[PDB]
Amino acid sequence: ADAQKAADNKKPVNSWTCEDFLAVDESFQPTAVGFAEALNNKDKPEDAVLDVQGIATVTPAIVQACTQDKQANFKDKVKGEWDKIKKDM
Amino acid sequence: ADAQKAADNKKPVNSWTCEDFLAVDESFQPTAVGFAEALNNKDKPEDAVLDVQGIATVTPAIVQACTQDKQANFKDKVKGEWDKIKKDM
Repeated sequence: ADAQKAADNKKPVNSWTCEDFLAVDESFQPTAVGFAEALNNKDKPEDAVLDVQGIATVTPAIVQACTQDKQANFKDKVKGEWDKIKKDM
Repeated sequence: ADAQKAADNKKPVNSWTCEDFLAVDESFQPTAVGFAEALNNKDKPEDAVLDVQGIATVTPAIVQACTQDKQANFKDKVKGEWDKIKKDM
């Protein structure tokens, strides 16, 4: 859809900085991390059962972390926050 | 994530019911439509920028509709509200 963020397909989740994560409401920021990872772990929704606890644990990570660095690169924020959650051990 | 929706015989969004759409929090209710209709329109997130305005339009439809008809299959209910949104015109 076009009446959001900037435009349909012009600043996508593999082409723009973390400032574009703060354009989205709290209602759909968990969906913003959702789409970038959902499409990364299956091609079609025949294997979609949702990843609720993952999304709900990771929501307060990218939400803050994209305000910590608006100029941070695409996808590296979801990777870096998942690393802070698991890989930090 | 381990603490959520562990599968039995594979019961994805194409089998999963609206009664359990009420069990996930309001913060992540749009994430479920963002894991069905998100995948089916493409393959990968390389061109995605979220369907935010579409998801925000379609959320209050499915949120009420999953209480109206708890026993519906979720993939049929997202189609049902998309029809009532678009096809009704």
